[PDB]
Amino acid sequence: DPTLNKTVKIRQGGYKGKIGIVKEANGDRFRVELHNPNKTIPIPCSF
Amino acid sequence: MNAPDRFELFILPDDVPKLKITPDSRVPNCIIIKFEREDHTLANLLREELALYPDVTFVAYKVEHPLFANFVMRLQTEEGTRPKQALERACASIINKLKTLDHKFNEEWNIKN
Amino acid sequence: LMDDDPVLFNRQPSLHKMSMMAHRVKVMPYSTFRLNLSVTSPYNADFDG
Amino acid sequence: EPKVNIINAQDDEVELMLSDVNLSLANSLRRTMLAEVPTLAIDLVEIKMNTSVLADEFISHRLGLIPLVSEDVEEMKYSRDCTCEDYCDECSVVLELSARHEGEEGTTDVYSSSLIKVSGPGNLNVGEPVRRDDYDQGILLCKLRNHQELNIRCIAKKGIAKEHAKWSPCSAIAFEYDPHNKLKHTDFWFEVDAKKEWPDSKYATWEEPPKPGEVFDYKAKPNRFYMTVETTGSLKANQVFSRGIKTLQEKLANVLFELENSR
Amino acid sequence: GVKYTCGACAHNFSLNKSDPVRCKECGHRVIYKARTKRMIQFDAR
Amino acid sequence: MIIPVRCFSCGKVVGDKWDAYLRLLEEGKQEGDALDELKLKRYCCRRMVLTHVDLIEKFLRYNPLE
Amino acid sequence: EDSMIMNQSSIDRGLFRSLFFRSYMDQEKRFGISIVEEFEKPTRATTLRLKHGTYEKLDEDGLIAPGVRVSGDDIIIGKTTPIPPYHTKRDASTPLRSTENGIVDQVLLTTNQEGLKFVKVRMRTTKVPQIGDKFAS
RNA sequence: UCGUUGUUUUUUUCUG
Ligand SMILES: [Mg+2]
Ligand SMILES: [Zn+2]
Ligand SMILES: [Zn+2]
Ligand SMILES: [Zn+2]
Repeated sequence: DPTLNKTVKIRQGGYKGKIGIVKEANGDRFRVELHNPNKTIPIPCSF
Repeated sequence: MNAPDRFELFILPDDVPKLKITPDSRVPNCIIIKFEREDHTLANLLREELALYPDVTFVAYKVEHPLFANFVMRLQTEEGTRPKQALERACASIINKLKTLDHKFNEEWNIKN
Repeated sequence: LMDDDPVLFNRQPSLHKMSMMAHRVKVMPYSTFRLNLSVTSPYNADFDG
Repeated sequence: EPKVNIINAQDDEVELMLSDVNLSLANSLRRTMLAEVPTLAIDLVEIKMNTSVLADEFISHRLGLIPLVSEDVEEMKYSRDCTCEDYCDECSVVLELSARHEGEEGTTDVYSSSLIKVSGPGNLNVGEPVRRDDYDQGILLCKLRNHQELNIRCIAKKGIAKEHAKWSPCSAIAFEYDPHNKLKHTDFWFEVDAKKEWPDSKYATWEEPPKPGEVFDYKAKPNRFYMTVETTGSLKANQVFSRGIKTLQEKLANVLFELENSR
Repeated sequence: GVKYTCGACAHNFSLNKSDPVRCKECGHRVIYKARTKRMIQFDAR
Repeated sequence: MIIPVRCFSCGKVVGDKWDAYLRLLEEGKQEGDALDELKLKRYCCRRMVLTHVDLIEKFLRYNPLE
Repeated sequence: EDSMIMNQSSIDRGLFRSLFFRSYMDQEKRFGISIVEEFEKPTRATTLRLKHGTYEKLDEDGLIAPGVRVSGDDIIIGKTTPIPPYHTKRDASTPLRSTENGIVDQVLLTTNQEGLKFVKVRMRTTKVPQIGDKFAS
């Protein structure tokens, strides 16, 4: 996966419409940190 | 850092049902209700109503831990009626009461203004 | 570290053997250890920091 | 059976009398009004450029708290469950503000009024920041000096006060019953006597005082509550009342549906 | 290609990492990197 | 630093009332009177208008970076 | 036992909410008239012993611009020291503390007493009162 | 391409 460290948004879920940047992309489950609070959250690659 | 999300308090996750019912073996005609994403706002209201009915022997509940938004309700009606029927009766009665109150308040406000 | 695990628990200074016992874990949110108010006595501990 | 008697009414507040209902009912109504009456408030601020003396988070927070006219919010879907990728115009409203001070002197005062609706699921009467009056500039957001500029592009969504206090439409809900303590739910701390040290409630006139020789009644129950309501202006007091009632009703309906569907 | 700013004159300019670190217009010796172009978000909470 | 938006305690909006409070102050009316005329009865709010210290004007006095 | 319950809505309205500023300081070190230390973004091929974090937020000039977000284990400054004899460069970065997060606020760049490049980074963030905090009358 | 390492030495003001 050469698609790391690029800003990514979320479309479905509880954090819909929030900006973020990929941090870890092991596979099928991306952990993107949220810019608004000081937290990180996981989310599958489809959302 | 370890703070729980504020949106988890009311948005029930799919995997867990809103309401879970269990029987209480120690005595007959008694069940234990495991609610979710609720607090005193609803539990107290339901309890006050159910206590007024004559055919209900024991109605109780408790908010186990405030950091978790759910409560459990213990209800046992005499053999005449299954507890679930009493529960739904209480729900319907409260809904009717609220509708009546809304009608009356609308009238009062209209005449007031 | 999952529920019901037994974990030691100490307060410094540990004067007497009651100053450190083994509890049962119960994972909860937020960032503070939590105790039953009774068991402070042996720890001679208060929640003032 | 339940009865209401509004005493003094107004757009923002209501002082009413509600009797012949379980104390649990009135208290649950108060809680639901304070907590579970959805409204609209800012939920995403993008500072395209700032030069004020105030931290970006500071301004974002201040914006979050400003009351919005959320009259028709009932008709807006929750952004969480709205199907549209990103935010459609039917699960959100977009407000934009950009005020700049110019000239070497003076100090501009960015007011809540400067916020201007850009989109929104029209013609729904939602989004416009609330104003006391015609000329009321509104809240004070910041002050700007020479060569200082601010450019933000806010977003609003429908949320319940449970999630955050910014969605609370009710300011403070008074509440009381038995001003004469005839039910004896309380014992009055006193140095000399209970009467000559304790001020009487403002509703003392509305109920007859207990007679001197009267005996305690034990089957009496609370029957009259004297609750006042106030709002931020984001919703009319009467609308808040009806909406809390509706929310409680539909929540109970959901509970009943779950119960019957368990089988 | 990197934007900058002075602390007294407050006039923007840029450096190629080779020019001595001074203000181009008033010769001042203090500079700050200007705000990035990326977008910023806040929950406003 | 700047007048708060809402009364932490209850929630009644107070932020917009700062200017009017000052204005009433300049013309000699005592603080209690000014608070009354603004219709601030619950002291949970009154504590704020009465005991806010304004600092942003102090910050402005510094020539901005830009 | 000296523990206190605080209204949550008071927090939500910003009771006792506070700012927080942290400053990181670094500068070029002159290891020789012809041998000095430079601020720049290193490349894995050209350097050795790079930090486990990520450098992506670094600019081309070796610094991070204000207004960007950072976090723990995030390299906010890229400094490379020449290796005493290619691939003759070793890291001298200044990673952010693993346990702190915030928003880069203001980068200060100038020359030290000796004319070497002199940098400073000030991150800021807001501390929300919560359980476990301390208060006193 | 797994792998993948980050100082000491004092002094100081603090916390229970
Ligand atoms: Mg102690
Ligand atoms: Zn939508
Ligand atoms: Zn200059
Ligand atoms: Zn108040």
